[PDB]
Amino acid sequence: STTIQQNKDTLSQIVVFPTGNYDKNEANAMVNRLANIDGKYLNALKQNNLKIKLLSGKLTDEKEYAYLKGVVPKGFEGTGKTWDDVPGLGGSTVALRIGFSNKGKGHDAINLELHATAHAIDHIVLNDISKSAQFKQIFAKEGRSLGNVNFLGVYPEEFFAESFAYYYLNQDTNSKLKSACPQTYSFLQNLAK
Amino acid sequence: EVNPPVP
Ligand SMILES: [Zn+2]
Repeated sequence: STTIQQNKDTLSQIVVFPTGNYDKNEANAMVNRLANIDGKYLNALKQNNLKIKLLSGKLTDEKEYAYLKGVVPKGFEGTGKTWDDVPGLGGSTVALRIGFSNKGKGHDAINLELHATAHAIDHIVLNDISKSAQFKQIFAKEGRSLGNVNFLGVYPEEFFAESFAYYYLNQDTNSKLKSACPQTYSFLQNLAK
Repeated sequence: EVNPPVP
């Protein structure tokens, strides 16, 4: 409980809410789900001045992502979709559409904000650990055990991000990950030590 | 770096 509050406090210096009208209750719910992330990662994001930008509109309507208009994201070949239609982005920045957290809301991630923030943690905090030799070996074995195998089984950075999301969303997804991907589960456990 | 969610 005290740790939950600390993580929410840290997130108050990371999360940026949009200007104008937006769903305040859902944005709060999204912050609450992010507070389940281990505090070590959240503190590292804050220290790196990583902002989690919540959006009330399309990602590409933000000045800094306008360059992605019409661009097909990695792994989205054949979907008929471009960044204009994608509700979240993670990496050197994080941007998320409010209301699109759940699987099937324009994406098939277990949770939008956790998956996108995992990309930022991978890249900014852990220096692209998902491309390390260690994780590539884990990914070679377990990367096709969580579904969407033409995406999660092909890009180790996506397998990492989604496994991270399973680990931190709730107790049920945490248990599912341990059953399906035990070496990934232990890897993430040891990462958080 | 930019990465999308699962399609
Ligand atoms: Zn992704």
